[PDB]
Amino acid sequence: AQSVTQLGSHVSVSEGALVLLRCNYSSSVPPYLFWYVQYPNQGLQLLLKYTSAATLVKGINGFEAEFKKSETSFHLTKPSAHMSDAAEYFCAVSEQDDKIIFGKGTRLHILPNIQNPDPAVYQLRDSKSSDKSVCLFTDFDSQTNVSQSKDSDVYITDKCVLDMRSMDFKSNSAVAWSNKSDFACANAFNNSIIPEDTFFPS
Amino acid sequence: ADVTQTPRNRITKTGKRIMLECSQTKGHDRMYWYRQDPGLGLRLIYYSFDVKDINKGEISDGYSVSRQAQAKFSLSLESAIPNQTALYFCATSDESYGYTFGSGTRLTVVEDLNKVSPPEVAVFEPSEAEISHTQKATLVCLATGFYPDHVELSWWVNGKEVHSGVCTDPQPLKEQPALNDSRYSLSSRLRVSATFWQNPRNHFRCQVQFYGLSENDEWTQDRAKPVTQIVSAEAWGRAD
Repeated sequence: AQSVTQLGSHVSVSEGALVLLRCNYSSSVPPYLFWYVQYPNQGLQLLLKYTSAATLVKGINGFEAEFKKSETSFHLTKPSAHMSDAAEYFCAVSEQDDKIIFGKGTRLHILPNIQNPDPAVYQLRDSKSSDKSVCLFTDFDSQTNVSQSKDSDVYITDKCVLDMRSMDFKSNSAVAWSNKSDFACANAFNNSIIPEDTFFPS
Repeated sequence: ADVTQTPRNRITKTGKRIMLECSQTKGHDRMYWYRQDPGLGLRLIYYSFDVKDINKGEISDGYSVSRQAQAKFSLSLESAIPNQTALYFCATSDESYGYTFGSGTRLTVVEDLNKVSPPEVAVFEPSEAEISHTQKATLVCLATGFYPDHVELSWWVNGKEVHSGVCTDPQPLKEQPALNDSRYSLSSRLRVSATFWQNPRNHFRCQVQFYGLSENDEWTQDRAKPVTQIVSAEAWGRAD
């Protein structure tokens, strides 16, 4: 009815740990409630819904949600976070007997389990270079975050996690680049707090 | 194959009339148009319970709709403006909240078509030091100088699309953040074993599908007409 609330546009969970995404509603009479998932550049897929039957509702992939009227909640849970769970999740509610209204969405970020981090900054060269390169900061654990550049001619991306399925191996990276004659990979990430043991090859 | 919407991707200029079309085969009374924006979820624009019947949703200003048939529900931007840039979804419902969504329309409204520009794409080969230190090898693709922000980047190894070992930035960055019509840049990584990179028979391609002008559009500049197109860059493996 009136509304549905999801707080935190972006949330984290450790790989392997319990997934819990919160949703609350405002409706005097219990509504129907829905959780949808969306992968990048894809559409909406229904995970599960409460339709006044069982209060404990089970969905695809180990997802479940309990409808709790006295705390007006319908939190989505899954036993263990897998890397493939990285997506945007939306809770939604019936309204005015004629529609579904959607929450704002929360994007779930899964922090890979890195037992042996190996932080490094590497320089990479253009495959058909006229003397062009970028810098790759990689193999740091999720206690590191990458800050935006303070130099308007140096570009720095957000950290991104890849999962090399071939070796069951996940890693974080960010990329920096510049046209500047003065630019060096040693200095590229100087506005970020990097591990003290970051590898800087010759 | 119940609910279909057209078009899938569209770039338009400010001021043009645009029509998005939703069709269904089940003949459900209830049809809906929603838009999706980052951080806001799906917001209802308009909805209809019969050919005789139209109802405003929470964000109806700048839109109109028509229920021309049990099967069809059209959404019109009367005079498109840049803040109508969004992903749009039509839906049907049965009488018990069983929704079926269409697969979406990505619409970009640009003020000035003269600023449209395809990406330049480059692949940067793995570092020798990475290879020695880790026995893995990360390629980086950079797509730069493109406008508007309406692209899809994918990786192709020996002619087959790959998803494993890939991470692409979720949003491009602005090359000139102070500018309203800044060009964009996007990066992506593909990581493979050093063994696989070191095989000179292996072929790696980064592909950017760019959405731009159509053949109908006028173009008065000397530079290439910035039509929808694919721009790639490639590298072969190497054992030095």
